[PDB]
Amino acid sequence: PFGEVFNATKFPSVYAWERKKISNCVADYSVLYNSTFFSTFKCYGVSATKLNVYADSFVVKGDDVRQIAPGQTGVIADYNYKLPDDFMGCVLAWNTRNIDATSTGNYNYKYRYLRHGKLRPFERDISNVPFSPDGKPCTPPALNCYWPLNDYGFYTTTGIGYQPYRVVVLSFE
Amino acid sequence: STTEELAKTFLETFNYEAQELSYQSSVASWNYNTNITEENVQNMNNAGDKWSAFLKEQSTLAQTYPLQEIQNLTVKLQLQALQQNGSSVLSEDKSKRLNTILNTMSTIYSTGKVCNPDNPQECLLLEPGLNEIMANSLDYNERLWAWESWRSEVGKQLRPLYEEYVVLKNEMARANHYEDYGDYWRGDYEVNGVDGYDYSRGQLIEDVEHTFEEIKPLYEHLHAYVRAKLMNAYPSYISPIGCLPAHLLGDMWGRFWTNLYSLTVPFGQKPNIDVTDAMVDQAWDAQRIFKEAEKFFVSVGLPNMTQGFWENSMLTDPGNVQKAVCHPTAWDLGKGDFRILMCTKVTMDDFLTAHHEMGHIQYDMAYAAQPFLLRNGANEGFHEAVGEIMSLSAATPKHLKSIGLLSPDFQEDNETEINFLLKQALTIVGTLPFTYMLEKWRWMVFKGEIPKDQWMKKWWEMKREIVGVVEPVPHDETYCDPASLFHVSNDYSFIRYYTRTLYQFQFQEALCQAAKHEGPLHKCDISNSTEAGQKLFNMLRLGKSEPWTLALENVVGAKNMNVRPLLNYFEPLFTWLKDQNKNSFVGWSTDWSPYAD
Ligand SMILES: [Cl-]
Ligand SMILES: [Zn+2]
Repeated sequence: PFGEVFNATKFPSVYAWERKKISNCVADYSVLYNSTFFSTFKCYGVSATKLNVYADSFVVKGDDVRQIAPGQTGVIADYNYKLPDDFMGCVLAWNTRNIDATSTGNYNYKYRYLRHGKLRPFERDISNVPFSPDGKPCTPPALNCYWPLNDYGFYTTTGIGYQPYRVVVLSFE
Repeated sequence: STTEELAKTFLETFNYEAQELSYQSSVASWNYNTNITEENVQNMNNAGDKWSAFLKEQSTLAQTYPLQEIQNLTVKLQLQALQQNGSSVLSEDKSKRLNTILNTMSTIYSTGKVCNPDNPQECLLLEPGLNEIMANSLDYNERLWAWESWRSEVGKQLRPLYEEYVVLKNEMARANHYEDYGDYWRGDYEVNGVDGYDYSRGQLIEDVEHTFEEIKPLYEHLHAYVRAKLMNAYPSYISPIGCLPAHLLGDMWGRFWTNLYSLTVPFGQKPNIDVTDAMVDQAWDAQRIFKEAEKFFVSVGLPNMTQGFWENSMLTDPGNVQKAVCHPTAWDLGKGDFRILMCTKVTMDDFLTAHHEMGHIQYDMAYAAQPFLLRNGANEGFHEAVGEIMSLSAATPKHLKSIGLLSPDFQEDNETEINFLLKQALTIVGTLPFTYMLEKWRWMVFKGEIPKDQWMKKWWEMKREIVGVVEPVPHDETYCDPASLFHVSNDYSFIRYYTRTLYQFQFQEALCQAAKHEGPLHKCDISNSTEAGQKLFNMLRLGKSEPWTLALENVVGAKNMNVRPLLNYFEPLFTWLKDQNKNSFVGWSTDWSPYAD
């Protein structure tokens, strides 16, 4: 059933990341093992096969990827998506520049850059409400009001630090 | 929360926003300067107009946070920058007028043309009509003509505008709590709240003068020496005690005495430090040049140019059917996209050039981790020094052999080396005094120490005392000579060229030390130096991040602009000249004149 998340045609923004729940299924993980299609395969758990699972997916900037791992400060791990210190499996990425980026700029993908407080492992926040650094209902353009969501703008010409990359976090239970 | 916490959160919004608009304006100019279409030129403005509107909006919005209520150096440093209040502090109508004043001057300078009184139909502009005359022609009169025409037609034309320009720009300057527009520029070198790393807008003038003194003797002698050689060139026009005539100095102002090599060369016999013909024989191409430069830095502990650089840059002139402006340029467009625009020919100069350019690109990468507003060289002159350090090492015969472009069995004889330095001196040391006296008069006009009706009686008073140069025809207030130079009539800090020059040698020295270097400080090539590169990076990676004096320490070893490393570079010359001047007279009389009348 893995063909449905990787190989998939459209991906979500980190802030509103999608989880898939795959049970009963049989897959050999050999679909993933062999392939110089991936650029990141850090597996904070193991790498074998007993043939048995959660499969979150999304898009981040290149230099953003290093935050899909236990620890890491944030902006992304603080505000969009957070892995637990422990309970883990694997993390997967791939340069989708040709797909998620254009020579003219693709601003469809978003991420969050302001929040009161950090996220909890595997938490999510789909709220889009004017943010002031101290409660108080904001009302743009009033000074110190910001919309907490931001676009990415993926151009094909940018550095590899700034290219779009799709992610799939595989969690085991 | 505190003015600080709101300001942290203000900048953060700005960084991410600027990133976008800036990358849009950048990208636009790239597409333009490489493909001068008609649709392309349009948005090249739009994007840039948007971005410039964004700052205006942002800067004046950053007025809300009183910087004098914050402490996290960086945050204060960033906001300080963002408060580019600038020339909006004027009334909308004064700013209108000012930007017209500016704009017209820029136009006049490029469009300005002069006509041959001896031929109605033939008429030339600075580039390339006059510049060719000023750099090549051995005819005293023809020279005297070009030089005068220019300062006469466009010079006088810019006299009224510059007059108004000064008052307004001074108004602008006084409004932001600066003494004058002069005191405004010295600003670039200012440092506050750190202890010992501090520097003030006054102390520049102190240090630029204290330094310019140690340079005199070398200058005086280089002066004396080219003087005597010129006397042969134009016999009967020069006085063996008197200043040099402004028009016989090799360009339109004698900014650089580079073009006099032709007739000041010590030993005309020793010939080709020039691999142009050797690169051509091994069928070197654009690709090879840049791949080799890339290798050079790699050699010192620095990164391969990005894949983005290799598949995005424009390394050759794309012929006709698609035209470009071919000035060699380093581009840091942001978003981790770096590139170079260079219409490469397989010649030594371009081999050299491209090492300089890949210098800034290397610098750009270094400090790109820094918060958006702190990406940029530690001061107006920092980026150029770093860029020129590369030209110094890649030029030595040591490197040229190392890379198989110099036939292995060449000798480094003493005569070829004198010849070299003199060529170096003509440019590097020719301009140093000419430059200082430039901003000296500019500085003064701005502090108001020069009455409008003595703007030339004071120009040339200094041109004769500091630079040792004289006007070939007398110039009253009708003319406005200091503004016949681009940098002046097109609004630019010029001291940059004086301080970079010093910097660049303080660098090469401490680096050749670090790299362990045997011979005279100029035989130095810092390749394979690894530990000598580390010391460079250590500062390259700050950008505008730390006070510039610290930025320097990290390389040289102290907190100030020191002159001796430049003098060391020229010991082998300086002495050979004291000798040459044996019977020549050293120094000049301000009183003597060409017209003399
Ligand atoms: Cl002049
Ligand atoms: Zn440059």
